[PDB]
Amino acid sequence: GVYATRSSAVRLR
Amino acid sequence: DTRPRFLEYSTSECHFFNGTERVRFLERYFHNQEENVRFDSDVGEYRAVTELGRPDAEYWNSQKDLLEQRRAAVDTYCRHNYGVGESFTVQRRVHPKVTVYPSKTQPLQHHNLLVCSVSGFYPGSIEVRWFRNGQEEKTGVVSTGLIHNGDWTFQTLVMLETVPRSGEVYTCQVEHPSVTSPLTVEWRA
Amino acid sequence: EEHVIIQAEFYLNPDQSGEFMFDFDGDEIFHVDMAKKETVWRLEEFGRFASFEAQGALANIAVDKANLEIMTKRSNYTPITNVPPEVTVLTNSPVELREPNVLICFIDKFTPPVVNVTWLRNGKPVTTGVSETVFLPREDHLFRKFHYLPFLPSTEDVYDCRVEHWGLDEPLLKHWEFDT
Ligand SMILES: *[C@@H]1O[C@H](CO)[C@@H](O[C@@H]2O[C@H](CO)[C@@H](O)[C@H](O)[C@H]2NC(C)=O)[C@H](O)[C@H]1NC(C)=O
Ligand SMILES: *[C@@H]1O[C@H](CO)[C@@H](O)[C@H](O)[C@H]1NC(C)=O
Repeated sequence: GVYATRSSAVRLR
Repeated sequence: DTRPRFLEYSTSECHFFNGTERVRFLERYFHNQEENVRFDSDVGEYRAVTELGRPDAEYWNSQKDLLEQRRAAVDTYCRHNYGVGESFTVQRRVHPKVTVYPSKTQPLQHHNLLVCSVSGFYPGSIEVRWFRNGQEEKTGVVSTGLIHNGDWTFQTLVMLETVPRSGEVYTCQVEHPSVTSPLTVEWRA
Repeated sequence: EEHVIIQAEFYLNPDQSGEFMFDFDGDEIFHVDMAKKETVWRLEEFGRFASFEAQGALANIAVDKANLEIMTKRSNYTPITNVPPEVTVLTNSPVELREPNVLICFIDKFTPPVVNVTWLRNGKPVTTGVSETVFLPREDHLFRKFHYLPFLPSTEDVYDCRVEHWGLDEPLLKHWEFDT
């Protein structure tokens, strides 16, 4: 199987 | 090098109870060791941990698509990854190796310390007990505590302070999830 | 809880160092080699049972880098406070003369995740067969790290793990020699 990444989000600029 | 350092750190935790029956997802954002915003699947929205994280909690909470990505994470991320690694993580079992050797609390005096070395085992949970002539000895026991070797194995030393008399048989007894009957090692004075 | 899986990632300035890793109950499953852009499994056999798209890690690191710039401005360029590590040297198993063993140097409870570690044999730097981990997460958001040195136990040889960290005034040496 393939590990899934939790995709981080960019903070407020 | 005395230049100031600046560290941005983020974790996402998947907590499993009773296999995958109950799962909690926790996303955390840190700056210089200070956690400033998090998403807790118990809540289902971002919450500022400190004032510095409030702009992002508000910003991310305004993005419904991002929120629903996170709300599904217990399924699409936690339960998924649990299944992926289950065979070599959750089901990983390595039997402990048990040996006993004598030592000293004081170099100039006689051997008065029996060391039960329990090593190379996985998972971490372990129970070690000392017996003298088939009777459990709870007094004078000291340990390293559980030592992680950083390589998917653990060890511990469990020591009994005692004055061995001739004919005495000491037993180290070890319980661990890899066995359904205790491992024992005897040491004779 | 029964188990915890943690994905942990960071980006650090001005070093421009980044790391992405997965943790299972305190052990590393894998990390991503940023240079080679490849998944590095903690135990070789893991790679036969599972896989990972390293590009997802690289993407997260770029986000971490962007978030760092944003946070550094917001905090008015407040620098991280150095927390010096605790260091422990131990062996993989009880020591027997002329029986192959492994020295373990456990570096714990520190930040930032930057350290210089040297194994010393009789005061001399040794690199033969040494290995190490990346920076591992803690529940208190400080870091852990392991270094390893295979060796043949003898009565003539003494060892030290020497650890340098910005939170330390001088290098920290932890000693090992044969217990008699
Ligand atoms: C680890 O060692 C390196 C190399 O000795 C240190 O980096 C050096 O820092 C000095 C200033 O103190 C610079 O003049 C050198 O150019 C650096 N070497 C490089 C960039 O290769 C580093 O500070 C040490 N790290 C820790 C945590 O002590
Ligand atoms: C940064 O400086 C501004 C300007 O004084 C101030 O309003 C703000 O509170 C500061 N932020 C922090 C985290 O100290």
